Amino acid sequence: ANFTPSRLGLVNNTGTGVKDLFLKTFAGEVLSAFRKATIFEDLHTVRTISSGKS
Amino acid sequence: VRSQYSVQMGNALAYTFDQNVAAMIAQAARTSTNPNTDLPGGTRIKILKSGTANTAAAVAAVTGTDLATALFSAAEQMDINNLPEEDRYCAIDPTNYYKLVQNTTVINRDFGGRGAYAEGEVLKVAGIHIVKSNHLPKTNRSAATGENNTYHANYTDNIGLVFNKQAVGTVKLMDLKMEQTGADIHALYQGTFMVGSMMHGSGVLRPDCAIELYAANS
Amino acid sequence: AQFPIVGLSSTSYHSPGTQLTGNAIKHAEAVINIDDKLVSNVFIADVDEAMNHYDVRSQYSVQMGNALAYTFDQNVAAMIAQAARTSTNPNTDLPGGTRIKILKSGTANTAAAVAAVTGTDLATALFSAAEQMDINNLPEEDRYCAIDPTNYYKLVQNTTVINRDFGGRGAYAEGEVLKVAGIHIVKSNHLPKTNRSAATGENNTYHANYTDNIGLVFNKQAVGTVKLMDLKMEQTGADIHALYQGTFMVGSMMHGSGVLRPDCAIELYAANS
Amino acid sequence: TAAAVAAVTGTDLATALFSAAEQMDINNLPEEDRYCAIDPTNYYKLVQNTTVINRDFGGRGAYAEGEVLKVAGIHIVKSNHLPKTNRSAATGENNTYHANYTDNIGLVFN
Amino acid sequence: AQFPIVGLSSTSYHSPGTQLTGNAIKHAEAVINIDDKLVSNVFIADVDEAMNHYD
Repeated sequence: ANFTPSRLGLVNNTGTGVKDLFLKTFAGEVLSAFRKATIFEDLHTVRTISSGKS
Repeated sequence: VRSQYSVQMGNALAYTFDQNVAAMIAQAARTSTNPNTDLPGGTRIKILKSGTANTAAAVAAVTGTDLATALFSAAEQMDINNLPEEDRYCAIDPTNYYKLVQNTTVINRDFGGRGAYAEGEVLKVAGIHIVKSNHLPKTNRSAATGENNTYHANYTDNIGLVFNKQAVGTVKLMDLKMEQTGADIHALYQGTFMVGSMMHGSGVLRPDCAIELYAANS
Repeated sequence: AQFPIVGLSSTSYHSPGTQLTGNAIKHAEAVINIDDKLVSNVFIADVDEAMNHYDVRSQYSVQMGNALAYTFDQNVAAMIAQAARTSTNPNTDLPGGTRIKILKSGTANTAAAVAAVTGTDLATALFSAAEQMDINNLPEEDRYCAIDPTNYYKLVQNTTVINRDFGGRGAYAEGEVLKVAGIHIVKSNHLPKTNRSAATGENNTYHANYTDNIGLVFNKQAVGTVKLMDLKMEQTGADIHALYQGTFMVGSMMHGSGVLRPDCAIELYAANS
Repeated sequence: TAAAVAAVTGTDLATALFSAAEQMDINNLPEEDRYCAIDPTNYYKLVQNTTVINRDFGGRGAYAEGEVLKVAGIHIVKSNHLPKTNRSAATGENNTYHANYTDNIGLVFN
Repeated sequence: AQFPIVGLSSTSYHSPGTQLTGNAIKHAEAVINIDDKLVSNVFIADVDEAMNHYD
């Protein structure tokens, strides 16, 4: 031993819980979700009209 | 957060379009009579299972041999209606796909090959390309506001679709668009608003180029 | 936001040839939350602006800024009182808050005791607070006392607080305005004098019973504030004008206040037996 | 008991690998970089199953070289650090590593 | 350290003339703690070193 640290995290030097005055930080990366495969866009007929209801 | 919301909205629109297209293909498969009286109509193939009442136990009991026989019957039906021998497709879900792959006959290079046990894939059976999709119609559907075409039916016993490129068509009027408001909306409502919208419609063209595979009892 | 607090060390004599080990220092923290958004708004039609003489934009902006400042002051004063009412410092090495009592009646805790305070009791309480501030090892600069006009002009007429111009510098250094033996005495109308209830949108503890309050003796470090967005003025003139003819103005600000050091605050209050 | 762990054969491992591949497909995972960590005993129990190395269907293996490389689209690697014994909490760990891993066989991850 | 997660969105139909309001998005996070410090050490003498013929 031969040393007595201050521990910098205890409050009032009493009890356990030596990580009470430390904060949590932003890692830097956001997870989000996966993109499902979409195959029906092709394999069918696509047309386009400039006016009209049908 | 404004970089992820745009991706999520675009993905949601694409997923909705895919689900609608698949539902329309199934509906074309279920059409008994062609709009033109002379031409033939759609046809469904039934996998008999047991004497049980109509339940999902029949869907859960399907084996790979039944799937192979159903695919061959579908190819026969496609050839009866004088369809071309190119661009035939089959859409199946991962459970049935991997029940089919483990059937070693379809990947045997000694007969016809076109598969790989190591890669865990099958590519072609009876001349029909095989693909996987998670957006097949597998529930019952109810009519919703804003739908001018009939998308609703009961798809509880669906297994897969065998179709062509000419079975279903779509019409587009307005393309995709992304908009965001920040000039005066910010002061009235302390915030920001983002939109994404598009307009189109889908329908059934040729009922005779679509086939439905379903599992039920007597 | 978090404000860490560091304690104090100790010393001893060394015997030659022996290893040094070291002592420990106490630590603590003070946390201040952030409240909701505070807004002030108004709407002016187009006919009135067409028919008017002078400019109303600047006057309205000034009035909005003044209102926001008044609310901020009231919150800060309530926080100073709450700091004075804290018995135990978060860091054990440091002392806590104090309250000085003035006995002035035979009834229960009432308004007669508050209305019956004379100048001699005020001078005695002032000097007691000064002694207590000296005991707490507070710095000699920036010592203040806040008191309302009635008690202010009750106290100024007293003959003891005269001819005591010495002490620290502090603010209000423009010549001589207000000073008693190092304490600067100022007037304010925003002291907490009524018992206060909780309001939605406040994420700190401002509510208490302040009906016995008389004055506050404090320092510059008793209360702290944390600003997230500073003061900002906005105005809409593009599509609002077309939708409904007129102009809209907003003024908003975001912050929060809390207690930092209860040993830098003292409160004077009047009660009975 | 460990008697169940000691009775596993290669057919069970192949079936489990196919089930894992199907479940990965359901969860919308990408089609590349899927791994399977397995200990030498189960690795050489799986190699002895001639179907998984049969070049008639898919190949990707060798009985003489004593290796199998890919099953159902999943890469297969060997490791000696798989968790197999129940673990107790030790001082200095600020996470939760302790559990009862006595029934572990393999891991399929990403 | 904290890793935030973002969920999926939805779609609907618009009636002409009315105003759009908006939908909600699910949120969560994952946290990873920091362990203590691992060490490995050894001490080599000089006489015992001289009782050696290799390095």
